[PDB]
Amino acid sequence: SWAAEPEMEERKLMGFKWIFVLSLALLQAAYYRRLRWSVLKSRKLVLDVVN
Amino acid sequence: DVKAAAMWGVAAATGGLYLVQVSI
Amino acid sequence: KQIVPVKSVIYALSPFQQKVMTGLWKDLPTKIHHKVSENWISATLLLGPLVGTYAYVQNYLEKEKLHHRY
Amino acid sequence: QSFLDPKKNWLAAQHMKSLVKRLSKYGLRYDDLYDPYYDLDVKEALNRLPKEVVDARHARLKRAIDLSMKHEYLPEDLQAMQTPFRGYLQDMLALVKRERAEREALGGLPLYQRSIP
Amino acid sequence: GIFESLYKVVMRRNSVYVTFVIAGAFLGERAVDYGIHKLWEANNVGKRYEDIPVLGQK
Amino acid sequence: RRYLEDEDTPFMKTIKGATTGLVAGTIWGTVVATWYDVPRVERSVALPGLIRTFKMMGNYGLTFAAIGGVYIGVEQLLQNYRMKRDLVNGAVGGFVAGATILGYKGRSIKTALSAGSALAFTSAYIDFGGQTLKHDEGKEYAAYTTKKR
Amino acid sequence: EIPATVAAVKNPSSKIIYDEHNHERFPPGDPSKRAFAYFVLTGGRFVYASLIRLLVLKFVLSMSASKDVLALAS
Amino acid sequence: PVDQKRYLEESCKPKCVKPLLEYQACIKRIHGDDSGQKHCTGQYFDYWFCVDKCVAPKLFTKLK
Repeated sequence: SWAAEPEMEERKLMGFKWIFVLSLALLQAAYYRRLRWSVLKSRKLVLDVVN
Repeated sequence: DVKAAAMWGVAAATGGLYLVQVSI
Repeated sequence: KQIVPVKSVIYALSPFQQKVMTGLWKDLPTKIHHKVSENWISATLLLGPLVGTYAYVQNYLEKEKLHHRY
Repeated sequence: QSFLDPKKNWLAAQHMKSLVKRLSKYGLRYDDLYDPYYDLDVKEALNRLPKEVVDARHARLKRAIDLSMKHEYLPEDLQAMQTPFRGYLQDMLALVKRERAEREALGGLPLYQRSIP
Repeated sequence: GIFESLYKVVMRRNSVYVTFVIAGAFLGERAVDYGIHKLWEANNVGKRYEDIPVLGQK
Repeated sequence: RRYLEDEDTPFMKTIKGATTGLVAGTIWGTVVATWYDVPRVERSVALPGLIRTFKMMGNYGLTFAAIGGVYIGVEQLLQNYRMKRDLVNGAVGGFVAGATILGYKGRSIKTALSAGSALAFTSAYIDFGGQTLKHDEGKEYAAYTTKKR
Repeated sequence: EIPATVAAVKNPSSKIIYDEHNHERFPPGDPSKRAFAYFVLTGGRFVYASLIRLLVLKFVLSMSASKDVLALAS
Repeated sequence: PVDQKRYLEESCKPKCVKPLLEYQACIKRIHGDDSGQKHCTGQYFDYWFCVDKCVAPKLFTKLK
């Protein structure tokens, strides 16, 4: 198993680091998107139409 | 501005030292 | 491609004058209920043939395997 | 048509009920779904339609798009007051199609052609 | 309070903000590496290369 | 002993648990519907009462099946992950079933924590023993067979 | 019978109602919380800069020399 | 040095009583073959799959 995959330890370390860091990035990106779309998603629109 | 140019040069140097990382 | 005009009055608030991520985990039971109720037919149609076909294939393979058991 | 009438067909009645429920959530009529860029006969019909009707259709479309963006539907009272399938475009669309058909039959040239994309 | 003061300090100027961003990225990467290395060593005890009982007896 | 008795592959375990939970929920819903009286205005009619009974049957069956399936599935996944079976293996599964299913029914986090803790304690309490009413096997309880010594 | 848009234009009211279905506004009077959003974005930028730097260095060092030629040097 | 795998496979027979009995019944029914074309490989595979499923965690528990 080592001979077939000698890079397993480094690969797993890098993968854990990037998965954690990119989960934090996903949290920040969701916050950024919701902040940018905050004006659009929290606006009142008067249109003069009922049906 | 002289101060703005100096601060931008400092920022560029910091970015270069973060990328290349000579003697960390 | 040209923009059509619509007579309207729009009131908008600054992005920094209102909550951002608090409205995500709000009314979660109601959101989940809408997702389940509005899409149960679609979920049944997507996962119907798959599960039934998998069960049929498993039954057929099991029947053949025991038939060829000598 | 026999099977398409909700009175004579139960399947058609359920389809009509589901369509009414779907349209009333966003508060737009069935003819609002017709796209002027689709056939250009819808475009000609809307050109011939009165400005009040066209403006109301545009307002309904804007309201539906805003509701879809907000991930929300019309409130219960407005959904109750919603009246889908009250046609305003079908008659003029049929008239435009009849004019196009007679123009094609009697030689002629198309009054408008979709540009090659 | 704390957020506003830090905002003033590190965002009065965009160049200072970019420098702070680079420095914080470096420091955060180092801290994450340190924490993950500690977790890895704590989980994999007795299996490291230095933990082999025989290393120069060949 | 219990593990040695039957194979019971985890998927079949989960399906069996969900099915028996559905059956028990149907029985309990029927019992509750027949126990609770109909309103005064509904005494003359029978179809609304039958419809209410059927709705209660369906609700109770669905919620009990969901609870059982979630509990058994979480227990099986934890067993697969840990490669061993212990007291906490099924104790966590009971908490998840109460927190997710019963918590959603109550629409409150406090009910999820309260119901999850009760199920986790109940699952651990039975698993604390050998799931046997009597834990003594050395007692004879009856003299039937002679022995040399 | 007055149009809704016309009535809204001709009647500027201090009491303004927003949608608030998925964005609960702050009560009128509290200061704008822009520092917190900027610092959340700053943490995200920490993350993005780290990823960009490591990707660039990975590509460059992959194009760099290899262990085989390094060991053959002796 | 006795084999942990062999010892634990011998110890996992009670867990696989049913496949073992099925395999033994297959052998008893197949005894008396004329020329060939008959085997109990299916029951053999079932029994040894059960044994293998029983033995792996204990096996690497005992192994160092």
